[PDB]
Amino acid sequence: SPHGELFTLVASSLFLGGGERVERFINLATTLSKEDPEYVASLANYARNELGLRSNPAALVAHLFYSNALEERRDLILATTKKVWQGDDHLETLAYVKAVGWKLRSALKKAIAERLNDIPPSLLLKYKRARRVVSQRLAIRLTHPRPRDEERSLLFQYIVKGSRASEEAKKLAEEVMEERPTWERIISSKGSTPETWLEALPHLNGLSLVRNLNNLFKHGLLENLEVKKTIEDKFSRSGSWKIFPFQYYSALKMGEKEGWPYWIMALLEEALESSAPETRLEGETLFLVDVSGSMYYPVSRNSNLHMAEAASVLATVLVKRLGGELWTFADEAQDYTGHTHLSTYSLVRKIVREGRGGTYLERAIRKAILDRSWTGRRVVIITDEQTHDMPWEALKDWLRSGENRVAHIINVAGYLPTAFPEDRIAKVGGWSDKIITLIESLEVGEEGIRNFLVSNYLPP
Amino acid sequence: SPHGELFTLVASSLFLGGGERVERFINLATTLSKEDPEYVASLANYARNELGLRSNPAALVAHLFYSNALEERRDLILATTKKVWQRGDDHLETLAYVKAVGWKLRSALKKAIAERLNDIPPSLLLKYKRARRVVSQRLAIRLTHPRPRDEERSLLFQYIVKGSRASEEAKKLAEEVMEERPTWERIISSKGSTPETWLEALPHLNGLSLVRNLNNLFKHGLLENLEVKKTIEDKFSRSGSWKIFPFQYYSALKMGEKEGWPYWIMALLEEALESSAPETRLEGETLFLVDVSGSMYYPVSRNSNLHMAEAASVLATVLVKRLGGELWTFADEAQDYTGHTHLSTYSLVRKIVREGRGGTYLERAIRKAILDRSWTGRRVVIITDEQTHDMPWEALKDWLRSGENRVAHIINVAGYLPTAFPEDRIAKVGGWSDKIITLIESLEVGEEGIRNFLVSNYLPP
RNA sequence: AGGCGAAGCGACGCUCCU
RNA sequence: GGCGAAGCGACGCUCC
Repeated sequence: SPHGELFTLVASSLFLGGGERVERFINLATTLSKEDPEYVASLANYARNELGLRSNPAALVAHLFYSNALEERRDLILATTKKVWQGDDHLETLAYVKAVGWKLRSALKKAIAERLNDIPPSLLLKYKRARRVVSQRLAIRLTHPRPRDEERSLLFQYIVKGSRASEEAKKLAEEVMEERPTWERIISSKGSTPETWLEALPHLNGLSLVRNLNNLFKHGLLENLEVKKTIEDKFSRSGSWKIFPFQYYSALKMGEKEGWPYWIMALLEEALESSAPETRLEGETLFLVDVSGSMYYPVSRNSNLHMAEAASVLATVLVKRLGGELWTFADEAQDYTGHTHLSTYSLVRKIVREGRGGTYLERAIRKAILDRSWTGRRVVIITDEQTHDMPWEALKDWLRSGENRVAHIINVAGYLPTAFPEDRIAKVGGWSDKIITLIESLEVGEEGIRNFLVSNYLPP
Repeated sequence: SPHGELFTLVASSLFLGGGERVERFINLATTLSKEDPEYVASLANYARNELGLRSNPAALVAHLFYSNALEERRDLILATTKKVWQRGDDHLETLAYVKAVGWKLRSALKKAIAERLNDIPPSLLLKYKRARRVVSQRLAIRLTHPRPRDEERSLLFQYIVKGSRASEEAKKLAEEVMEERPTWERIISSKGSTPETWLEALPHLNGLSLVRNLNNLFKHGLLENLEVKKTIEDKFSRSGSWKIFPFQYYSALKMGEKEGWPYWIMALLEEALESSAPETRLEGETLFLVDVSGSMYYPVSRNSNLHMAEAASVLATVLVKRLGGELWTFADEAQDYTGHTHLSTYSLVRKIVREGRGGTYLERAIRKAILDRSWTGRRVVIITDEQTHDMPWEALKDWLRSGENRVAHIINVAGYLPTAFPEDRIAKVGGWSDKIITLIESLEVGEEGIRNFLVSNYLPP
């Protein structure tokens, strides 16, 4: 099935970042743009906006620019171009076209010129990308965009001539990068001193302020009453943020380490309590979540958040939202459905206190599903286990023992692809902030994925 | 002056609890009940109230009833009678004193003892039966011959005098009133230790009782309920409203952080460490050289994990945050926290725990904070547990001599120094009391001339 | 000459249509 | 009869 093969080929870069993979990419992309360009458009939209990928969606757009679907379905190409170019995504399209050696199409030239002349200047300079070989300057030298107005022409002159450009272009570049500034630009221009941070507090919103609270406390701003009131009124709307629970627990762990005042700790506690990840999975769910000490592995250098804490808070908020049973397994399958009376932060702190050790998946399956004859339909397992000869066959027997029983195993180490269910077991095969939607689109299966994709992720 | 001797003898049992001191008590009490029993009344008016005691109050009343002020100044002896007999079991206290001193029980003493016995509320009477002790309510009832004007009074009297051998109606009466209008302990004993009994004890848990029963609440998972969360928050918002002492907030908060209570109650306890300020008449520029020495780190009570220097440091911290001035913490280094005032008070005392503990070097602290820097203030409060030295405060005395109205207000927690006039301008409390601030306020005027302060300030009923 | 399409190195020129 | 006092539910005694 070419559809599922293309899906699993493109999707993996959400957690993965000539050549056999490249050759398969070219052949499958060209063939499925010739036959089913609607599928490729929906797939590019999905891989751009939900899974999270930048190079591959615009690469598929460039492939769609190189077939009969350019003439027949030009509006579809506009749709996928809009849904992919979320900026410097045009830079990615030129980078792809140059690296893989295809000629610069005239229609591609006009599309790139329209993007260049319509992109807001702030994104054009913040993503100027002079150091890159495929730069904005190279894009101008290759496509020759038409300056619709004088100020755009002055930006183009600045790109093409560097500091050796006209002084008017240099001053224009200096102003529009020092106007309408974010908190980062104000901080860089005015220095790192308490008053500048006080002025930047209104501009600190969301994940930015969540990560800047450490500096706010380092400068003693958390002890001021007005900052307290602002942060409290802001935490009132903290619930509606596009922030993942792992960021919340990372900020709370940083505050614990640095000794924050307890009001901000309680605020972030109740914020972590309501970080519900959206899903269409419905019914009683049993989460055999990896909370093992080995499954702990730091997310990044700066983030003190440790991998199993992220996995556990994800599964814990999931079990709180959908009911079911949150069995934490490291060596023993600890059942926490009787501890659901606790708050979410208290639950995850109890998990980080009481969950660690080795990795024994099969014993957890037998304890929570087989021996107890679990009555549910869905078993969401998030794990980093390596490839095994005979991976999950007790689970296969369990799903064979009844009707409409499915499994979604996540291999956060990338040891499996985004593979459509074989023996009623779908595999995510990596760790992403949007693993849940990967489970959601994997549950359907390879037979009906095309219809689901065209119905759900069709670009406008 | 006999008046000051009377005061320093009376006021010491906040921290200190025949006999040579007992004999001095008898002689001084008799002499000043004959001469100036108004001083006795004014002193015993607040001797139990502020510098709380139990044995010394009603002792001056027994002496007053054994003097001619019983005849001339009957309202005066009634005033101290009322002020010393606050609780319901202090009539056994006056019986115990009258017996120990060996006096014969006069008729007017019989009438006053009957006033404190018969007119007492029944619940206090049975809660303070004290049948274990030798001088029990049974002995008092046998000695007094109380007059039951109503039937139920005679039922309680028979119940005490006969134990379980009394009439069944008296035993039944003892059983109902002990099971009506009950305290949290009685509700818990009657209904058992189940979560429901603690939920229903929560409304009756107000003030110190709730603050000390929070840990038992959490033992049953009470802190995880949202409604219990809200109720505990509402009652905690008035933690400073009641005169809960600072060491109680910090002792509850230490167990709270140790047991991992939900952070809503933890933040409220840490902000309650912004203790309701120890009410002080001392005003103006102040410099609190508080002990944070490790030896001064001995817990106020055995159950409370909080150590004594926690109470002392929180007292000094709220005092400096209310009255201004300079907070110098000394164990080894003289830390001036007046630059770290911007931290929350819990942050203040927590960094006091971090930077405190160790030895005791008072001389270097007073040199750095007072003399060398020429502290412009007039009040230097040193809560300390330091032992007696050959020359404990002479730099301080020289500092007082260097200016006008310059005074010292040492407070030694050991209880080894008297409530005394500032000699060479150094007033000493000489005991760890939960109301040390009012003792040092009374010491500001000073024991030798303290009589005018007493008569002007403390009015007896 | 204008629009369209494409080839290559600022949009000129070239093919088709007008 | 009321008060005071002494001794042990209060009588009795002093004074009124």
